Amino acid sequence: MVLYFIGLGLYDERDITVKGMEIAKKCDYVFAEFYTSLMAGTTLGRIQKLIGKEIRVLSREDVELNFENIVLPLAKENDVAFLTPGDPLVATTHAELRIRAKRAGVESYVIHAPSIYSAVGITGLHIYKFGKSATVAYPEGNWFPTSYYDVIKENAERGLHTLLFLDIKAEKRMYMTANEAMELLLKVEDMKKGGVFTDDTLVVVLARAGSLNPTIRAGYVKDLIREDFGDPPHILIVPGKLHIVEAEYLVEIAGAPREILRVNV
Amino acid sequence: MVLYFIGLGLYDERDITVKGMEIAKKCDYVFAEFYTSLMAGTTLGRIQKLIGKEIRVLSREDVELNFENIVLPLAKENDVAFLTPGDPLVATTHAELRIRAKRAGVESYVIHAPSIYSAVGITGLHIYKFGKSATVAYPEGNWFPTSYYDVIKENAERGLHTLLFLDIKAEKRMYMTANEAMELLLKVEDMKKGGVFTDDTLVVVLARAGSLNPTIRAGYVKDLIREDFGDPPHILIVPGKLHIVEAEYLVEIAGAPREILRVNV
Ligand SMILES: Nc1ncnc2c1ncn2[C@@H]1O[C@H](CSCC[C@H](N)C(=O)O)[C@@H](O)[C@H]1O
Repeated sequence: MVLYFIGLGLYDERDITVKGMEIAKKCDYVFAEFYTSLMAGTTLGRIQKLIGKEIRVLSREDVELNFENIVLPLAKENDVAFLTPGDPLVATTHAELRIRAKRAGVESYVIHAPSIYSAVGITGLHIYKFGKSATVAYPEGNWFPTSYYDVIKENAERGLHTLLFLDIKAEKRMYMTANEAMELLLKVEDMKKGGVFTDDTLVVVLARAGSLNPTIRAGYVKDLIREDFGDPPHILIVPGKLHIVEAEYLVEIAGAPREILRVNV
Repeated sequence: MVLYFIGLGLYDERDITVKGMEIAKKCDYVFAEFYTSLMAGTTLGRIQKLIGKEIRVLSREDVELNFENIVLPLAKENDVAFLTPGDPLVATTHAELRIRAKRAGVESYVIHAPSIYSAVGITGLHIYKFGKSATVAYPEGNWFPTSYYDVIKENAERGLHTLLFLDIKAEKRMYMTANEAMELLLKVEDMKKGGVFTDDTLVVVLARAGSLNPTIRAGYVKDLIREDFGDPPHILIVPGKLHIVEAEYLVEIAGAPREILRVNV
């Protein structure tokens, strides 16, 4: 009669918390979703071996349309686990799955795990200075979305950092790179002429957060746009005016040019 | 030859990530600090038992003034770990310690852990809608901090949620409750009179995130200001304009007034 929402963390099968691992191990049934994101540093087989359980993967449709027909029935008389990359309920639509559980007379509990929202602290940027967050989406057909650009403008206008999630095609395992995102942003700048993102804009790139060897780079677009940040996933950040302490960390830890100590502080 | 910053998580010792546990288990020396936050569900003994190592707890002074004299010296000839609650680089100034490690010729790595910054997702509020964050600090003598009031104001004008970290005096064992935070906010409201925080302001309280049964409550200040949310730590949130799905969750899961379902578009 219990449903556990368990986060898998940032990168590999060891990014789950001990609490999450032990509880998933005691569950009769274990489901997981990999449509909101992926666990780039591991595989389903590796996650299965860690918790010692068979894992049934669920598609977006399985969850959004039939969660109550696939997961909740079993959770009525057994202990069930629902695994998701990152931290549970940070997805966006998953929170309402708890309401579904309620309607079904099922108890649900949340087992947290690291999320990129907090992991970006490794960039040396103060977490309290982050403003509204956004996602850079791939244009397609006649659709050219640009709202993420206005988000940067509004944040930077208030001296706030902007965390930009990059588009991902989970099912096809396709990731948008920090490079492509910068190209897209420059293209949007050229159309809106707001002076929000140019070759001179200072940006931070965080790749493979959760890994023991993530790529943390900071510098001006003109210099990073064609740099190789390694394998995905990549996270792009457009900082607001920096506190000297933030800048010194980007210089010392992220290889930022000394120039930022006088231009972006 | 290495220093590891390892987060212990939100509430108890099992909130550490498996990665963090495995690494800690093999370190020669393990240091820790328990002043940046409160882990209400465990003890030093249990953490020690989990990683099978003796842990030396440091004070804020030990860290801020003598980190390079107490910890770094040992990291030059051994594998050393530094443990902190939640995520080590979120709402703390520990990032700067990585610069000290560098200047001492010590390589450092960061192992993330569940953080309150992302755990707020359990309140049902969209995490991308959060704006600048702030801290509600205890007034000291004639000094009465009020900047957090302005943060709320700014976010609300943009319709963004505001995450308010609550103060903590570890050595004095003082942990600010959401009730005290609200009292302080009302006082600041009387002084500035900006109509930012009143008895009619909707608020969300999250207490002891990470435990299996955290306290999740939403409602008008007038009704929550005298409510018992249980033992600390507590965190206060002032939502901006709500999306219908956020309202439904607050009502269904956090016992908020049904009237908030009638949003003003
Ligand atoms: N489990 C928990 N539940 C509610 N609030 C919490 C919490 N853990 C931390 N906080 C909040 O955050 C403050 C400490 S700020 C340090 C936060 C830490 N690095 C992290 O990543 O979580 C506390 O005073 C409290 O207001």
